[PDB]
Amino acid sequence: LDEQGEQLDRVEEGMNHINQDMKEAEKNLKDLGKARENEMDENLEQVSGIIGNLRHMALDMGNEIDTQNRQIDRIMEKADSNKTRIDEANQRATKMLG
Amino acid sequence: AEAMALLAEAERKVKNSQSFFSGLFGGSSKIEEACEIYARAANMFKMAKNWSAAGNAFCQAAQLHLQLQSKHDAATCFVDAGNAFKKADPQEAINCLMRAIEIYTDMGRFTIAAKHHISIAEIYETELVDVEKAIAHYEQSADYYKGEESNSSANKCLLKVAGYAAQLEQYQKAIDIYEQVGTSAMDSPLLKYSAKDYFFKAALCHFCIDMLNAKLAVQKYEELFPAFSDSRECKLMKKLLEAHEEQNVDSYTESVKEYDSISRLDQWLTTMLLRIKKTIQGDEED
Amino acid sequence: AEAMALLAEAERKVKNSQSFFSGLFGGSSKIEEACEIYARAANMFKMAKNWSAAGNAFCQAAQLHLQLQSKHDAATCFVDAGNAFKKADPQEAINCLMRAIEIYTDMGRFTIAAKHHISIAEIYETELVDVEKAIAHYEQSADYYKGEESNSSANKCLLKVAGYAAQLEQYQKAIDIYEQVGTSAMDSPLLKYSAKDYFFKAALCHFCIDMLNAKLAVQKYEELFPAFSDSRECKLMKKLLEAHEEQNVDSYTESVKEYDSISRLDQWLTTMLLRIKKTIQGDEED
Amino acid sequence: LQQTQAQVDEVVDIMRVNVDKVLERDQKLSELDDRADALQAGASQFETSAAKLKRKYW
Amino acid sequence: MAGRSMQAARCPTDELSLSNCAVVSEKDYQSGQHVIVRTSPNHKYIFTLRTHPSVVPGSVAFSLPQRKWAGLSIGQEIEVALYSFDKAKQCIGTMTIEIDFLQKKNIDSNPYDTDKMAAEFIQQFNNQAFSVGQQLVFSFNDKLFGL
Amino acid sequence: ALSEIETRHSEIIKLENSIRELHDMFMDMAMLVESQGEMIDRIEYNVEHAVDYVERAVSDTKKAVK
Repeated sequence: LDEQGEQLDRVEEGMNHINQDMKEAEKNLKDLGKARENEMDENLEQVSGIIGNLRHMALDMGNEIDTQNRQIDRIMEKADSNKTRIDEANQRATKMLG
Repeated sequence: AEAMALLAEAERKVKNSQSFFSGLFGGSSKIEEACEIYARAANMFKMAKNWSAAGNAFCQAAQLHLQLQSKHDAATCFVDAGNAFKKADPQEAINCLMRAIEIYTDMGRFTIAAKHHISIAEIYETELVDVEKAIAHYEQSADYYKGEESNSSANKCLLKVAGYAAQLEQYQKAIDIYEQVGTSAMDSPLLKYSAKDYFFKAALCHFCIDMLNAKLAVQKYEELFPAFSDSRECKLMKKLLEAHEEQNVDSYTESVKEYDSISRLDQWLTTMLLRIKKTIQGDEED
Repeated sequence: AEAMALLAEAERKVKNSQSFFSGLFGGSSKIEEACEIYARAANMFKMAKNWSAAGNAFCQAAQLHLQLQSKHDAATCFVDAGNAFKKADPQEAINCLMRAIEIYTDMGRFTIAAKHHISIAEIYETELVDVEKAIAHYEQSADYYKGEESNSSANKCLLKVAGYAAQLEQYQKAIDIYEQVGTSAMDSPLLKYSAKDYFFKAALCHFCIDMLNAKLAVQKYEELFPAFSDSRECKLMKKLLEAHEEQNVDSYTESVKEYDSISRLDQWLTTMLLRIKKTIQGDEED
Repeated sequence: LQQTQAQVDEVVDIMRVNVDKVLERDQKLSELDDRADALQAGASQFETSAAKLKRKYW
Repeated sequence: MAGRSMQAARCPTDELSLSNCAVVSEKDYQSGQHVIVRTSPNHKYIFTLRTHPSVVPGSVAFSLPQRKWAGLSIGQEIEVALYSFDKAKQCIGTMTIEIDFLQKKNIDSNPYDTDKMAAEFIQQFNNQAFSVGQQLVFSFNDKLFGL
Repeated sequence: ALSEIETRHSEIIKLENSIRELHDMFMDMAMLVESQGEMIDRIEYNVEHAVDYVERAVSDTKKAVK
C-alpha cells in the first residue's frame, strides 16, 4: 500500500504536465487556424500486548487511504476535464486540414 | 489479413523521393502510411500468436517512423516490438527495449527511460542473469527517480539492488541503501513503518562481524520499546548476537525456530541465516 | 430539437451527393457533421431514458464515423453503445462489444479490448449464460492480459476459468489450473497467504481422485505446517482424504462441520465438498 | 480477560471500519480505471490529427 | 514390450479387484499375459493382465490395493509394456503371505482352515504375477482380507 | 471449580472468535487491497505512455504552426 500510494506521485507527474500541455496546445490551434493456566495467564497477556500492535496499526492504516481518497479527489475532476479537453482540442486539431 | 502483399508492395513505398516516384511533394506521407502498413502486417501475425515473426515485422514499422522525422511513437513501436519477444520466449526484445530508453533520453527526458530501464533489469536478472548489469540498471533508474522526487522508486529499485547485492557479497552498499530508505522513511507518515524492516536489513548486513553492527544500529535505532514490532527488528538480534559471540552457534537455531513461526521466512533471510552462520563457521572452521 | 429530430436532420446531411451540391469532394466533410449530430443525439436519448434508441444512436454515432477514416473513437463509441444496451433491458451490447474488440485488436491495443472482453464474458456467464464461451473469453482474455504481462489480471480471469470448472464439473482441468498460479504466488510475498488456498483449490478439486497429487501438491507448496492458516488449509485436506480412503463418510462429514465452525464455507467450496461427499457413498453401499 | 475482550473488540469494529472504507475505495479504484484506459486513445488519435496538421504547413 | 502410454483407471467391479490383475480392455491385450507398469526410472512394477468388457482402449484399470501398492490413481500417464517371465527360476514353489482382515468392522475370531484357503488361493491366482511386498485382497467365504 | 473453567473455555473461544472475525475480515482486507493493487499497474501504462502521447504530440503541435 505504501508503494502504491507513492505511485500516486507519478500519477500527479503525468496529470500536471498533460494539463500543462493542454493549456499551451490550446494556443496552437487558434494560432494556425485563424500451571499451564498460569502460563496461559501470561500468554493471553502476551497477546494483550500484541493487540497493541493490532490497534495501533489499525487506527493508523485507516487514515492513509482516506488521504489517498482526497488525492483521488484531486485526480478525478482534473482527469475528466482533461478527457474533455483532449477530445475537443483533437476535433479542432482535425477540422483545420484545408 | 493480407500479411504478405503489404510487405512487398510497401517495398517501393519504403522509398525516399528523388525519382519519378517523387513527383511534387515528399515521400514522408508514403513512408508514414507504410509504418501503419507494417504495423498491421505484424498485427495479423500477432493475432495468430506468431509473436516470433510478429516482433520482427513490428521492427519494420518501428524503424521506418524514425526515418521521417519522428522519435515520437517510433519508440512506442520499439516498446511494441519488444513486447513480442518479451511475451514470446526468445530474445531481442532486449534490443528494442534498449532502443526505447536511449530514444526517450534523446528526447530530453528522464522518467520513461528509467521505467523501461528496470524492465531491462528485470529481464537481465530474472531471465538472462546479468546481475552485474541489471543491478546497475536499477542503480541508474533510482538515480533518475531521485531526479523526479519520486523517491518511491528510488527506494524500491535500490531495495532490489541491495537485497541481492547483500547475499552476493556486498553488505556496505546494502546498508547504505537500507539506512537511506529508513531515514527518508521516518519522515513520511506513509513510510515510517516500512522503515522498521529497512533498518532491520540495514542492521543484518555483516561483513562477518562478531561485533554489534546490527546492535550498533539498534543503539542508534528508534525501537520505541512499547512498540513490539521492533522485536522483529532487534529482539531477534538481541538474542542471537550474544549467542554468536559467546560460543553458542547451537543456540543460534532457536531464534529462527520461533521466528519462522511468527514470521514465515523467505529466501533472502533464510539464506542469510545460512550466510551469517557461514560467518560463524568462518570463525570456527571455515 | 429533440433527440428524435436529430436523427432525421442528420438523415438530411448523410446523402452521398455527386452534383453541384458536391462539386469535387464527396461528403467526407459531411460524414463528420452527421456523426456530430448523432454524438449529441445518442447522448440525449439516454437523457430521455430511451435506452434502446439510445444504444442504436450510440451505434449510429460511430457507424458513420467508420466511413470517414476513423474506427478508433468510433470504436470507443461502440463500447459506449454496448454500455447502452447492457444497462438497458435487451442485449445487442454484446454485438457492439464484438465490434469493439475486432477494432482495438486490429491495432494491437489488447488491454483496451480486454477491458470489455471480460465484460463480454460477464454477460455470457451471468445473462446469456454460455459458460463454455464465457470461459473461452475469461481464458482468452487472460491470455491477452498476460500479453501485456499483467499476471494478476490473468489470475483473476483464470479463477473464473477454474472457479466455474467446479460448476462445469471439470475437476481434472481445475487441478491443472490452480497449480501454476499458486507457484506464481510463493514467489510473491504480496500474494503468498492466498497461495495456500490456491493449492487448496487445486487440492480439493477431486473427481474422487485418490492421486497423491492431492496429497503432493500441498507438499510441493513450501509450508511451515504449524502455520496459522494451514490448519484450516492443508491438514484439513489430509483429514478429509483420511476418511475418503477410510471408506467412511462418518468422520468425513464430521470434520466438514468441524471446519465450517472455524471458517464459513461458500457455495463453490461447499458444492465441491458435497460433490466429493457423494463419492464415498457411491462406493460404501454399492 | 474482560479488558482483553474489549481491547480485541476495538480492533473488531475497526476492521469493520476499514471495510466501511473499502466500500468507497473499490468505487474509486474502478472509476480511475475507467478514465485511465480512455485517455490513451484520445491521446494517440490527437497525435494522429496533429500529424495531419503538421504536414500541411511545412 | 516396446511400451505404450496408458492412462491409469479404476477397477470396474469387485470381482477383478479380487484377482489382482491389471484390468485392461480386450481391445489392447489378453488375459493371462503379463505386463510391467513404469511410472518413473525408480519405479518398475509388474502386473497380471485380465481383460474386461468395460475398459476404455488406451487406459488400464487398477484396484485400490494395487494402486496403494503402485501409488496410482484415476487418470495418470504411465507406460505399460509387455513383460514375459522366465519360467526357469521364477515359477513360484513356496510363497509366504502376511494375511489380515481388510475391513476392521467385521473382525471375528472364527478359524479359517488355511489348507483350504491356500488351495482356493492357487485355484484363483494361478498364472499370476506376485512380487515381494505386493499387497492385495483375498476373498475367502465372502470375506475381505489384506494379503 | 469448573464454571470458571467453562468461562476459560467460553469467553476465550468467544475471544478467539473475535480473532477469527478480524482475521477473516483481514483475509478479506489483505485481498481487498491486493486486488485493487494491480489496477495501479493498469494505470502504470496509461500514466506516462499517455504522457508519451501528450508531450511528444504537443512538441509537434507547437512545431505544426511552423
